[PDB]
Amino acid sequence: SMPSDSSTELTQTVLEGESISCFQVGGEKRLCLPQVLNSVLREFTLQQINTVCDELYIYCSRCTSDQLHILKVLGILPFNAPSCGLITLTDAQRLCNALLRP
Repeated sequence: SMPSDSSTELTQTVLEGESISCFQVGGEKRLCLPQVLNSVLREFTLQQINTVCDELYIYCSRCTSDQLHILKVLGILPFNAPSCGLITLTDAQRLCNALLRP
């Protein structure tokens, strides 16, 4: 099958030596934002993370209710989680570039 055939297949991809969970949405791998923020970019404040995102025009979006629930059953998010952001692989890599290697 093609990657675009489903947006509900949880896959994993490497980011800064970290294995981040992902869905394919609108033709791009999109990473579970909480994993990127609270693990890969934990050594930077949310104020600074958001400042960089505004600067580099990082387009963050929210998971569907289907995607939210899959992330819970497959053990990535706590079941109480009301929502989850997604970041494209390409935006995650260039966000990481800006913060970890200025």
